[PDB]
Amino acid sequence: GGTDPATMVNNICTFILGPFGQSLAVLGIVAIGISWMFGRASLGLVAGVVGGIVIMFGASFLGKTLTGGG
Amino acid sequence: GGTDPATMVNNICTFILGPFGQSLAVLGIVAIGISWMFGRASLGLVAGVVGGIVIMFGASFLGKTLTGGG
Amino acid sequence: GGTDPATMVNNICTFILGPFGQSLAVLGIVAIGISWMFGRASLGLVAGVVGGIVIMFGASFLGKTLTGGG
Amino acid sequence: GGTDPATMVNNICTFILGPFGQSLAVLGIVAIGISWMFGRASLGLVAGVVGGIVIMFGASFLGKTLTGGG
Amino acid sequence: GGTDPATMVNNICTFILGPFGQSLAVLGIVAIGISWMFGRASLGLVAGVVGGIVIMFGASFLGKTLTGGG
Amino acid sequence: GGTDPATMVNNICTFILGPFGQSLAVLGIVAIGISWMFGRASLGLVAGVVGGIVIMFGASFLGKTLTGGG
Amino acid sequence: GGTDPATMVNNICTFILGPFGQSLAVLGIVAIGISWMFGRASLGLVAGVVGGIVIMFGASFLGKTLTGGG
Amino acid sequence: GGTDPATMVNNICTFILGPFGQSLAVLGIVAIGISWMFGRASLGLVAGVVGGIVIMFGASFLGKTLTGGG
Amino acid sequence: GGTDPATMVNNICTFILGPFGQSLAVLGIVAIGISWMFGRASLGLVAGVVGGIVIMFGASFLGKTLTGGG
Amino acid sequence: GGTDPATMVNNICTFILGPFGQSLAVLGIVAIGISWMFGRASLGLVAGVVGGIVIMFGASFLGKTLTGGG
Amino acid sequence: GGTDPATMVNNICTFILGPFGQSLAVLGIVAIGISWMFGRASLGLVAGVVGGIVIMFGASFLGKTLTGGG
Amino acid sequence: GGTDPATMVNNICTFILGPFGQSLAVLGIVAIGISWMFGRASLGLVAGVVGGIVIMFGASFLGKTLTGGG
Amino acid sequence: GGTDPATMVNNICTFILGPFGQSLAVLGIVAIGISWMFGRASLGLVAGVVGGIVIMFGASFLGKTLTGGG
Amino acid sequence: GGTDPATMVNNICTFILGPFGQSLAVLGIVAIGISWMFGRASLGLVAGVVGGIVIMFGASFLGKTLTGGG
Amino acid sequence: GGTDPATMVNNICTFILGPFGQSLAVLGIVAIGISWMFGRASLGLVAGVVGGIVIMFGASFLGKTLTGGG
Amino acid sequence: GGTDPATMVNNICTFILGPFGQSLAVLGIVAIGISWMFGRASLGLVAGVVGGIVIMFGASFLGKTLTGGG
Amino acid sequence: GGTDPATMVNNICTFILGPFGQSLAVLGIVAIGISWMFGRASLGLVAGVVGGIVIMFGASFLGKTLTGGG
Amino acid sequence: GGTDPATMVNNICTFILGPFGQSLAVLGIVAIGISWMFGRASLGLVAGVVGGIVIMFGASFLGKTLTGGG
Amino acid sequence: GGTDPATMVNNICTFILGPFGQSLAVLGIVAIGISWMFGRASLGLVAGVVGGIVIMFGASFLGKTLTGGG
Amino acid sequence: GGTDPATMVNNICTFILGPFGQSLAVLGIVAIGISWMFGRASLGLVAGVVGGIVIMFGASFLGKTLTGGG
Ligand SMILES: CCCCC/C=C/C/C=C\CCCCCCCC(=O)O[C@H](COC(=O)CCCCCCCCCCCCCCC)COP(=O)([O-])OCC[N+](C)(C)C
Ligand SMILES: CCCCC/C=C/C/C=C\CCCCCCCC(=O)O[C@H](COC(=O)CCCCCCCCCCCCCCC)COP(=O)([O-])OCC[N+](C)(C)C
Ligand SMILES: CCCCC/C=C/C/C=C\CCCCCCCC(=O)O[C@H](COC(=O)CCCCCCCCCCCCCCC)COP(=O)([O-])OCC[N+](C)(C)C
Ligand SMILES: CCCCC/C=C/C/C=C\CCCCCCCC(=O)O[C@H](COC(=O)CCCCCCCCCCCCCCC)COP(=O)([O-])OCC[N+](C)(C)C
Ligand SMILES: CCCCC/C=C/C/C=C\CCCCCCCC(=O)O[C@H](COC(=O)CCCCCCCCCCCCCCC)COP(=O)([O-])OCC[N+](C)(C)C
Ligand SMILES: CCCCC/C=C/C/C=C\CCCCCCCC(=O)O[C@H](COC(=O)CCCCCCCCCCCCCCC)COP(=O)([O-])OCC[N+](C)(C)C
Ligand SMILES: CCCCC/C=C/C/C=C\CCCCCCCC(=O)O[C@H](COC(=O)CCCCCCCCCCCCCCC)COP(=O)([O-])OCC[N+](C)(C)C
Ligand SMILES: CCCCC/C=C/C/C=C\CCCCCCCC(=O)O[C@H](COC(=O)CCCCCCCCCCCCCCC)COP(=O)([O-])OCC[N+](C)(C)C
Ligand SMILES: CCCCC/C=C/C/C=C\CCCCCCCC(=O)O[C@H](COC(=O)CCCCCCCCCCCCCCC)COP(=O)([O-])OCC[N+](C)(C)C
Ligand SMILES: CCCCC/C=C/C/C=C\CCCCCCCC(=O)O[C@H](COC(=O)CCCCCCCCCCCCCCC)COP(=O)([O-])OCC[N+](C)(C)C
Ligand SMILES: CCCCC/C=C/C/C=C\CCCCCCCC(=O)O[C@H](COC(=O)CCCCCCCCCCCCCCC)COP(=O)([O-])OCC[N+](C)(C)C
Ligand SMILES: CCCCC/C=C/C/C=C\CCCCCCCC(=O)O[C@H](COC(=O)CCCCCCCCCCCCCCC)COP(=O)([O-])OCC[N+](C)(C)C
Repeated sequence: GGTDPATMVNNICTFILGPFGQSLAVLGIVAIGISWMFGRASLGLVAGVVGGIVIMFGASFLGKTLTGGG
Repeated sequence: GGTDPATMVNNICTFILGPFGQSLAVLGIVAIGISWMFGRASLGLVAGVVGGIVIMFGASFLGKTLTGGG
Repeated sequence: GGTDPATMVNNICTFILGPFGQSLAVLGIVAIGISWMFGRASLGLVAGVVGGIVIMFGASFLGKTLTGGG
Repeated sequence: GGTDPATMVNNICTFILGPFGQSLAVLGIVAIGISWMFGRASLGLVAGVVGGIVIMFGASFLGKTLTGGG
Repeated sequence: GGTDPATMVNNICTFILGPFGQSLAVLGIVAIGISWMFGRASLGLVAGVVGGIVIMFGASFLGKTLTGGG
Repeated sequence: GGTDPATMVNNICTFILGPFGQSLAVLGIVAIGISWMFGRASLGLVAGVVGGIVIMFGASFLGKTLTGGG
Repeated sequence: GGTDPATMVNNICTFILGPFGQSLAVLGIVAIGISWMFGRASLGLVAGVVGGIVIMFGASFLGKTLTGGG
Repeated sequence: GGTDPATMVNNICTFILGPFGQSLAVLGIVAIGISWMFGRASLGLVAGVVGGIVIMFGASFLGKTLTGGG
Repeated sequence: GGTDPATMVNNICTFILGPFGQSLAVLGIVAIGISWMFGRASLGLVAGVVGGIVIMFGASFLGKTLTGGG
Repeated sequence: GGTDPATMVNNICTFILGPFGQSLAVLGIVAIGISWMFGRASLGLVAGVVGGIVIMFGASFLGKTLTGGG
Repeated sequence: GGTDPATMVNNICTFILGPFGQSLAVLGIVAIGISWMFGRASLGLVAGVVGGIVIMFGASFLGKTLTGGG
Repeated sequence: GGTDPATMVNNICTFILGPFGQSLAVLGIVAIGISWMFGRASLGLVAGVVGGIVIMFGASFLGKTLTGGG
Repeated sequence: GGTDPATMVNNICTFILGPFGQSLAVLGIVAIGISWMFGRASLGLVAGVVGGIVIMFGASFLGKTLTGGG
Repeated sequence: GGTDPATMVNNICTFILGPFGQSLAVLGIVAIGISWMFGRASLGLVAGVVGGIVIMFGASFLGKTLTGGG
Repeated sequence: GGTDPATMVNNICTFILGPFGQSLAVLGIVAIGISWMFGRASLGLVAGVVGGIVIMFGASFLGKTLTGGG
Repeated sequence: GGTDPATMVNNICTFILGPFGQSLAVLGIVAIGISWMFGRASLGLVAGVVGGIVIMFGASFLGKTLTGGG
Repeated sequence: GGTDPATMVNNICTFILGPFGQSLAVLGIVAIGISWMFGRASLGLVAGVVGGIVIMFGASFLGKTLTGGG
Repeated sequence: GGTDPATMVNNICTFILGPFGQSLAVLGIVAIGISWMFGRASLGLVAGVVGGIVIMFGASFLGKTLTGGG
Repeated sequence: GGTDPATMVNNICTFILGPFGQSLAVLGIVAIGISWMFGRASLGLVAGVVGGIVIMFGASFLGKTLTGGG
Repeated sequence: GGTDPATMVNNICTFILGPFGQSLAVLGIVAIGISWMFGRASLGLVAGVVGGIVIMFGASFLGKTLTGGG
């Protein structure tokens, strides 16, 4: 029948971390610039968004390190 | 006839904690990065997801310790 | 003819609390880790599942204490 | 007379996991987008529907692994 | 008799993603503007609704990528 | 019988973005002036309400641009 | 049955910008004089309250200019 | 059906960084001049708003540098 | 026998939107004043109740516009 | 004898989607306004009722599209 | 049998806006004085409570103006 | 023999809406006060119980209006 | 046989509003003091409990006023 | 049964504005003297507390003037 | 059988306002001292806890005054 | 033959409200303490269980008061 | 046959309040320390868990006091 | 079973005001010295921490004086 | 069958307070250092986390002291 | 199955305090230099960030000292 479940979860990871994910990064950075004007600028806001991109992209390396193999 | 029920429940554990489970870990980590941007960053959110992977993977060791044998 | 009913109910208890039951414990723990990610983490969920294993395994001791003999 | 029952149950599996099943997948994904707007967005809702497609499609591989042969 | 079930599920997908779906998108965007006034403005609310339209429209591409064929 | 669903959703959009919507805009602006007195004046409050009117009115153009056609 | 919703929202605007609104203006000005004594006098406080009256009264003209018609 | 999700997120980026974004820049600069009068002038306020425009515009270059490709 | 069902549903609409409905409006407004004291005052609470009266009264006009005739 | 069953089911459809159905629409809208006051206002409640009228009225067009002929 | 529902809702309005309501007003004013001491004094707190009494008492006039008759 | 069925159903209505019904009203109101303490206070709970008394008492007037005669 | 139902419902009202009800009032007040310490103090909490006692005790007067007789 | 709700709310007002309220006034004044030493002395702090006593005591006169009768 | 419910609710009041309640008072005061250090000191925090003890202890007198008898 | 049915129902009441019932009370109280930890603490949970013991024990007095004799 | 039901309910109470209950207390305290880190520290959380142990252990004394004998 | 709740709350008070509390006092004083350097020195900071120790230690005397007995 | 429930709850306590718990302590301390940079430094944050480790580790001593034996 | 939970928490500590942590230190120091210009320079800001690095790095030594072993 259909492909094994191991392949499908790989397709989601490839799609998320592909061209779609890269265009999500620029949208998050834009929200920082829009928020600093018409509001208040702080180090906590910029650190949170940039930290999110670091965790999101390259999450495969984080998963391998935490699990210990793969 | 079919194999004994003790073997079948072992197959589920091997499948869950195999390559399928490892690709589930990276999807959970990705959701952390996506959530920190376009939202709010907190220590509770990251601790819950990372704690979930610790409980999920290596649950055999937790079961043996709690039961006391095996 | 067949064995007395007292022996048969002992066989069910031995089978449930044998290797089959131990592999059921690790499946319950896995469901905790899967649920904490892709969702919400709470103390009620972990307490209920761990409390279930405590009641399930060693139910013979609970039955003897409640009845008062055996 | 008619074909053996082993063949008929194969026809149902082929029909479900054929073009009919693929068009069911896109309807489930559409319900996610419709639900996020005019309502609330959560990780539990998207995880449940996507997890359903993973279980539904490729269920033959899950059945073979659980049974242990085929 | 009637048409095969594969055709009917295609008609639902075409109707949902046709002119009816496009007019649903503008209603979701209107609810964002109405909610920001007479209330509170946040990045989470706008991200959820816009993310919903992305998932809803073009769900056929998401289904093909996840399944792996079609 | 009744008109097709494509027409009904158009009637809601016309009614919302008609004379009713224009009188909603002046009510949102009034709430800014009432809030600045008997309280605190900030750039975040005025930006949120004015941004809401921009998103609400002309949401058809935003929907067409995001979808890519219509 | 009842009057159309377009008429009701007009009644709120007329009531707010009528005699009730004019007596709200004098209360806001009084709070400036009370605050300057028993406290500190600054240009920011007076500018915010007077700016609020300018936005509140005549909000119909601001709405027409922003929307572009009416 | 509809276009792939990779195209839609590109349309948002083009719209934000297009003529709409440029007119947002002049509104942020105007708020600096309005704030310096009827208030206090400081280097922190001007630096925050100008820094916001730098982050907002050209966020694609920042995303490419951080990710490392594209 | 009895009157046709078309007449009965008209009687309910006339009764609801008659003197009984008008006295329901003043009770809803009273709950706003009682809630602002002994609690917290917000724009969301007042907007929801006033919006409810607008939808409730004059619902015949909303029904005619949505349906497209009558 | 009596008329053919094809005619009777047409009479039910005409009666439901006639003047009786139109007066049912205004009763559903009234319940929205009554519910927003003396309670909580949400986008899910209004979307469900308005979506119901869209499905109910013009169900003939939905049936023709799904079936594929008529 | 009992009196018509139009009379009962009038009795609630008379009771609320009678001697019971007047003694509720003095309790709300007392909470302002108690809160200013043992705490912080602000214009927002006093404006909210006094605004609540204005909305609560005389809600009949507000209902008549909004509805447009009675 | 016995009295006609029209008389018996009148006796039930008189008994329910007599002294027995009035003492039922005070029991329903008491449950509101008991529930607000040792729990949570909300407008939905009080509105439901008070609305129930309005429907219960004076149901004869509601029946006459709906039927259209009597 | 037994007493009429009108007498029994009077006995419940007398018992609830007797010495038993008065001792319930002091328990509700105690919960306010216990909650303010080891937690947060707010005007909403005290108003809800005190309002509950007002509704509970003297509910006979509220029932008579609403019904209009007795 | 119990006394009417109009009497109970009078008892709260008498208790608050009785000997209990007078001893609350001296505690508020003491906090001014304690705060001026071991800290900073300002006209805003003393004005707020003394203004609170003026609003708290004699709130009945303020309520009568605002309402317009009683 | 058992004692009347009037006696049981008296036992709870005696137990709460007995030696157990007095030792609860000292625990609440301790939390004030622990909170002032390792944090911030304010008049609102101390007033809330001390006010809680006043309401908790001697709640019988408050209940008698509010009810009007006992 | 056997004893009259009036005696048997007395034996059940004596047994339930005897030593067996008293040991049931302590089990209900234990469930409160177990539930507050590993979960959430609320006033509704404790009030329900304690209210249950009040109704259960001393139900003879409640039955006599309601019936009016015995 | 078996022992009387009065003895069995005593065995449950002894088992719960024995060594098993004492080890449950330390698990509840551990959850406080784990929750304060990787999250937020508050007085409500610690008070609820410690209050639970007080109610759980020594529930026999609470049952005797409430019942009035034993 | 376990000890009465009056004893347990005494154990907490003894533990807090024992050797553990004395070592908490020196940690609070250390934070004053660390804060004066690498920062600003003020009389408000030292007064708050020293006042906290006075309230914390000897809280039993404060509780006895406030309650009036023990 | 399985071991008694008293042994299992001991295994959880040993595992939590073993090498796993010690490595949890260093993760909590790391979060303090990460939070002070890219944000704000305060005494409340460090006190809460360090206080959590004190409660978590050595919870057996706290349980013994509170219970009074073991 | 997977590795024991003791190993996974070690991997997180090694990763955080590895090359990733060292590059986090230089980013925190950069924020000090950027903040001193375009703003105000103070000893509190530099002390907080440098103190954060001291706590973050070498947190294993702090954990061992506090716990007392390992
Ligand atoms: C599986 C391996 C995963 C590895 C994850 C590695 C993370 C290291 C990353 C990045 C550096 C920058 C990113 C965050 C910076 C936050 C600054 C900030 O400021 O936010 C902090 C949040 O504190 C953090 O989150 C810092 C914690 C970083 C990770 C903690 C240690 C590693 C994970 C251990 C947790 C549980 C272990 C599992 C147990 C079995 C709050 O401050 P705020 O004012 O912004 O609050 C915003 C609230 N409003 C909007 C209302 C103002
Ligand atoms: C069979 C052996 C099983 C062993 C399990 C071992 C677990 C130790 C693990 C990990 C460290 C990090 C993982 C969780 C961190 C939570 C932080 C947080 O923050 O979440 C806490 C939850 O509190 C916890 O869960 C911490 C408890 C950890 C385990 C408790 C003791 C061991 C189990 C005893 C229970 C019953 C015993 C059986 C009785 C017979 C809530 O805070 P929140 O703001 O996130 O709420 C989120 C809610 N929103 C989204 C609305 C904001
Ligand atoms: C489908 C196409 C849709 C296009 C939408 C275009 C929007 C651009 C518009 C406008 C300029 C002004 C309007 C908002 C200004 C906010 C200033 C402020 O201050 O609010 C900010 C909120 O941050 C924003 O929302 C700015 C974000 C603007 C849009 C973000 C990028 C575009 C959308 C991407 C999101 C997801 C993409 C989809 C992923 C597949 C918070 O600050 P606050 O202090 O007011 O917090 C108030 C809280 N209290 C009341 C407690 C203090
Ligand atoms: C709706 C119509 C309202 C009409 C209001 C008319 C006002 C004219 C009045 C009075 C003459 C004396 C009263 C103030 C004298 C201040 C002297 C002083 O010295 O204070 C000045 C404050 O500057 C002023 O406020 C003067 C401005 C007067 C009004 C400005 C123009 C009219 C309003 C335009 C604002 C926005 C327009 C709306 C935009 C749409 C600061 O100096 P300082 O050393 O005392 O700072 C004290 C700080 N420590 C304590 C730390 C040392
Ligand atoms: C049916 C006819 C009804 C007519 C109602 C007329 C109202 C005019 C009244 C009064 C003047 C003073 C009373 C409120 C003053 C607020 C000041 C304040 O400060 O509160 C503002 C709230 O903003 C307001 O509510 C002002 C809005 C006034 C009415 C708005 C326009 C009329 C209604 C349109 C809404 C929807 C229309 C229907 C659509 C179909 C927030 O500031 P905060 O710092 O206190 O936040 C407190 C939060 N903490 C405690 C955490 C700090
Ligand atoms: C058949 C024709 C029907 C026409 C209906 C027309 C409605 C326009 C009306 C009014 C202006 C003011 C009334 C609501 C203001 C809400 C402000 C607020 O604040 O509430 C918003 C709710 O968002 C809204 O509902 C705004 C949406 C307005 C209508 C949306 C577009 C039209 C209908 C499309 C839906 C589906 C289409 C059918 C698909 C086939 C939430 O914010 P919250 O903080 O109050 O949450 C309260 C929660 N707590 C209590 C916990 C804090
Ligand atoms: C129903 C009838 C009610 C009648 C109420 C009558 C009030 C007149 C009373 C008193 C004279 C002294 C008492 C307050 C003095 C404040 C000085 C101060 O300094 O505080 C001012 C607050 O501004 C005021 O509140 C003055 C306003 C006085 C009343 C306003 C006009 C009457 C009410 C209209 C409001 C809405 C109308 C209803 C709309 C339908 C702030 O300055 P701050 O530095 O202390 O800020 C402290 C903040 N930290 C601690 C961080 C530094
Ligand atoms: C048959 C005659 C019955 C007469 C009943 C008379 C009642 C007047 C009484 C009392 C003054 C104080 C008592 C409540 C104060 C609430 C303050 C508060 O704060 O609670 C408000 C609730 O809003 C109210 O309930 C005020 C409404 C008062 C009555 C409304 C008008 C009369 C009844 C009309 C309803 C339907 C009519 C029938 C239609 C046919 C919510 O705010 P919260 O933050 O506490 O939410 C707590 C939620 N957490 C815990 C999560 C934070
Ligand atoms: C049950 C019996 C309890 C007895 C309690 C006895 C207390 C007397 C004690 C001590 C002398 C020194 C300790 C505090 C010194 C504060 C100096 C300071 O400066 O702090 C004051 C705070 O004002 C106080 O708290 C002084 C009040 C002292 C007690 C008040 C009267 C007794 C209690 C009555 C309250 C309610 C009664 C119950 C009603 C039924 C604020 O100034 P700040 O610049 O530090 O603000 C810091 C804010 N930042 C960090 C942003 C700069
Ligand atoms: C049969 C005899 C039984 C005797 C029971 C004796 C109890 C006294 C005990 C202890 C002191 C500390 C323990 C609880 C402290 C709560 C603090 C807190 O904070 O929790 C309060 C809960 O309010 C309480 O439960 C205090 C009530 C204490 C007992 C009430 C009076 C006695 C019983 C009368 C009830 C019915 C009588 C029967 C009628 C016939 C809520 O606040 P939260 O922010 O934590 O909400 C948490 C919600 N989240 C997680 C979302 C933030
Ligand atoms: C488990 C073992 C852990 C050991 C931790 C050891 C820490 C010693 C370290 C370092 C020297 C420099 C680092 C901080 C310097 C702060 C200077 C500053 O200025 O900040 C101080 C903060 O006061 C501190 O935090 C100093 C306290 C240092 C530790 C306290 C004693 C040890 C821990 C005891 C706490 C609880 C014990 C557990 C109870 C069971 C505030 O002043 P600010 O103007 O910057 O406020 C900034 C606010 N704005 C941005 C608005 C202006
Ligand atoms: C990780 C290694 C980091 C190494 C950092 C090395 C720094 C040495 C650098 C530079 C020489 C010139 C740069 C600053 C000159 C300030 C002159 C001035 O005047 O400003 C001083 C500020 O006092 C300083 O900041 C001097 C301190 C320099 C460093 C302190 C010792 C090293 C770090 C120890 C701190 C905590 C240790 C960690 C604990 C575990 C204030 O005076 P102001 O009138 O300008 O106030 C301006 C206010 N208005 C605008 C209102 C007038």
